[PDB]
Amino acid sequence: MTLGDLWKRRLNNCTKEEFFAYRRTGILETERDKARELLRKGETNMGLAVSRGTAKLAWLEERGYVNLKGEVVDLGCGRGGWSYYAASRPAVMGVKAYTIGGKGHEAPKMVTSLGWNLIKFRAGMDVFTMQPHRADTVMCDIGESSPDAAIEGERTRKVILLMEQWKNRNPSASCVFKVLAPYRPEVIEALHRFQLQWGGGLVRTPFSRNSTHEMYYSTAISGNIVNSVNVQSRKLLARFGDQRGPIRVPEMDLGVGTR
Ligand SMILES: Nc1nc2c(ncn2[C@@H]2O[C@H](COP(=O)(O)OP(=O)(O)OP(=O)(O)O)[C@@H](O)[C@H]2O)c(=O)[nH]1
Ligand SMILES: C[S@@+](CC[C@H](N)C(=O)[O-])C[C@H]1O[C@@H](n2cnc3c(N)ncnc32)[C@H](O)[C@@H]1O
Ligand SMILES: [Mn+2]
Repeated sequence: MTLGDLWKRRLNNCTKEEFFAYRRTGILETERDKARELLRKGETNMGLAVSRGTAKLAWLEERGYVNLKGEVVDLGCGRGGWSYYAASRPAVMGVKAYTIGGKGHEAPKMVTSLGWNLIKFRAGMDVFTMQPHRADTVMCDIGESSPDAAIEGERTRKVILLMEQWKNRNPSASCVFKVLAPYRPEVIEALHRFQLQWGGGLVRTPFSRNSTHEMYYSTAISGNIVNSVNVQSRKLLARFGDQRGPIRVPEMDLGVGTR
């Protein structure tokens, strides 16, 4: 059992009040009041983030932790927050975005955020059924939380394997992907082998709730994986009992227009 495995167990043994107190204490949270209102009105002419995923990728890019460039693929794009962010970036030439949900909350949201015209959204697609094609940047934000740590670990290994397949197709592609359960030994071993073939490292974004151990792997950074993970498991464990609330910050506005 790792530090992260104990974090999972303490999280599962929270009452409902304790869970809600814990999940957002000390994290950054974008104020989505205007974004949510426009989305629920059906306004399409807006650059505000279509999801909270947009600020996570923005944070990684503004820190210099990812290279978003060329032909971009978004594997598991959901509402499209990463797709829209990427399509707004200068070095990005096009985005092919794929997601399984065909309608509802997790289908792509269609807005005029800057560079929207460079995005091709393919809903109803399972990316594990897809043969990799050419890409300069591969992004993947897939990994569904589960109370079972072993299930989180396997979901994470499936994403690492998918990234290996796209990297075999595109050996010099920049990669950025969610690592849902980096605390599992089987994930660390798969991720260390990825790191030893392709380079890269693991980071925690400050917008991630404490109710998930997710970290983001990028080929553009470096650092010891086990040390990065241990630091974050310790922090997640420390935050149990922490009573500071979330820290509200402005939501991303990428502006509107074609590129
Ligand atoms: N103790 C406790 N743990 C929970 C509860 N709900 C979820 N969890 C745990 O916390 C994890 C996070 O699940 P999520 O629902 O994705 O967390 P969230 O921060 O609420 O985000 P949303 O799903 O968007 O609402 C789950 O895998 C469980 O391990 C709960 O009601 N009580
Ligand atoms: C965490 S969301 C990504 C959000 C996105 N980065 C954003 O900023 O809005 C991950 C998405 O992947 C989708 N997904 C999970 N498994 C998938 C699969 N096998 N194929 C395609 N999409 C998948 C889920 O429906 C979910 O909408
Ligand atoms: Mn929940």
